[PDB]
Amino acid sequence: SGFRKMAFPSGKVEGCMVQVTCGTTTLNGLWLDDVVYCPRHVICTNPNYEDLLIRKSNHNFLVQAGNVQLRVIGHSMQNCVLKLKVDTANPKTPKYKFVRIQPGQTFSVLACYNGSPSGVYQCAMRPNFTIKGSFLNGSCGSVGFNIDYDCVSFCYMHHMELPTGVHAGTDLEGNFYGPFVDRQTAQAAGTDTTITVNVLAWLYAAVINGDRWFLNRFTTTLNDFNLVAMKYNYEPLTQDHVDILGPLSAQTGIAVLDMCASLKELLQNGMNGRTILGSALLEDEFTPFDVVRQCS
Amino acid sequence: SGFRKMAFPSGKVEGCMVQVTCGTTTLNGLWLDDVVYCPRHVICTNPNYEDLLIRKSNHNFLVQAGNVQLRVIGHSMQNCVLKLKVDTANPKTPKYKFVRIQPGQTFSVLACYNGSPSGVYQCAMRPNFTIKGSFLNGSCGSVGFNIDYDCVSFCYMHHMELPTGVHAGTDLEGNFYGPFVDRQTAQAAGTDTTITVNVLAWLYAAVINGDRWFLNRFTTTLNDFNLVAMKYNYEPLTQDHVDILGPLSAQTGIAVLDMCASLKELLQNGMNGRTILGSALLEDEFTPFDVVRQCS
Repeated sequence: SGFRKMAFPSGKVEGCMVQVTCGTTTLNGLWLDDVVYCPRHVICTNPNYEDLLIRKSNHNFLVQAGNVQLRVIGHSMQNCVLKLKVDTANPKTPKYKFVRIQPGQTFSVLACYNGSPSGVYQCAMRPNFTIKGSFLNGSCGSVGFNIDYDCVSFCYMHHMELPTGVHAGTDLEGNFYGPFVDRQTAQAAGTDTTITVNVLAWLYAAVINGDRWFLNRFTTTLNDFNLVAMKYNYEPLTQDHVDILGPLSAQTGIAVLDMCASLKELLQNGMNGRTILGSALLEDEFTPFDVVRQCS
Repeated sequence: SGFRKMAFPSGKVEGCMVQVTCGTTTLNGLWLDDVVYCPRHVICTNPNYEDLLIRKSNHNFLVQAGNVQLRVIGHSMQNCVLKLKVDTANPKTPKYKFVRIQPGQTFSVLACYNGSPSGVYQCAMRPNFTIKGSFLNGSCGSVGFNIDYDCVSFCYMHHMELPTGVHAGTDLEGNFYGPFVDRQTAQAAGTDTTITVNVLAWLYAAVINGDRWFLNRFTTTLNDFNLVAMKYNYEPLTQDHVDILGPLSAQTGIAVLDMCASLKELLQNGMNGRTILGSALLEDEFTPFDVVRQCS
């Protein structure tokens, strides 16, 4: 019983975190095999990064793994990440993949400062390709990930804070999520929407944990529900979403379109002072997978 | 910027988690130096635990650390925990302490099944000595902890789920938090209250992150505020609480008793459709320390 924002255990990622310094800029890097990955903006002091990097040498990069200095033997740029080749392969490299996630999907963030892990939390990639993280100065290069069996799938590297306080970054190939750039501009998050399939997943989590007051005998049609979704700035629900919710629908015996009728009622009338899983708002940062992982 | 429920990095605890089996009961143990700690109820099949343990031998305990079987060479009971002496000291033992926490304090939980860590999240010890965790069958023996510098302070070991779905357990000396027992009874959580100092800390976090709509020019007296606290089932605010909130008050320039006037207004009128740090409820599971750790 219970339902919490739950991160993956962070140990396998902790052993990959290092400190990268170039000039007076210090941030975090990810050390896998004999390569350290970090945001290329570490070499800034607008910019032409190819020019900036041509003017650097291996010795301009100080990489510290705990108390051990790692000698940089090569440097290159891949999109918005820097790859520093070091003379030592990380003995704690986990089995890993570089994956790009989709908006609506969740991942764990290991927030890090000066190469030292500080905390772990769960984030969702928002429809507008920002994340609502918790980052302070020095956190660039912190990574996001999911773990399956023994394999770490890295999906996010932190690069910047946008004016509204939300966060933007890249996949581990250095390609930004969303229409953001690692230079100084007036860039801002675009309009966002609520992740409908996740809200439904969380309502199923609530039912599994004994919250039933929002249930009703009605069922709606997919088309009728999607009219309501559009009105309340919710993402369209697809037949694939309905299919993905199948197992949760079966376990609870509440058909997906039956739960959609509950969600319509909640959107049109609110909660009348009640709560669901300890929240007075509809929660959209749990995927169906997240619910199945913790509720079963 | 941002404010998340954030756990400590769990790696140092992951390397201490083992599987303990006795009979047909499997649960988790904590392996520090050459001792494995686990709930004594693993030896159950009402009970007289001293009798149950006299009837056991070392060979009745199977301890598995990943793929390695650890040979049990001694067994004893300490309050509600079992101490299994094994022939191998854990090479990954961190610097650690066994500390008992107070209601209102927070800690990270490494939820574990079959000795395998599954996820990490933050919990608070409720005033009624339960925690609102996320645990499924098999999670007994999962631990709660805080980390300071390199030192793991273990404060909680999971033993049971109470009828309302909240959770009860012991410190690592085997002494229960709260009026709960590791036998079959109709025991239930007592009445709870809201942790006032934590609500105020979270309001300061909100101000630091730019939420100001609940602020006002008024200040209240400690006595007048505590009259309102009692009416809304909030814990009394003490001068020590005011002192602990000092640094956050200074950083924001909002005196504690000024923020107390905001909290009084919020309790008496609600939020009028607005939110604070993404919540439509007053959040009480962040301590002043938690706020200072993530906001600074």
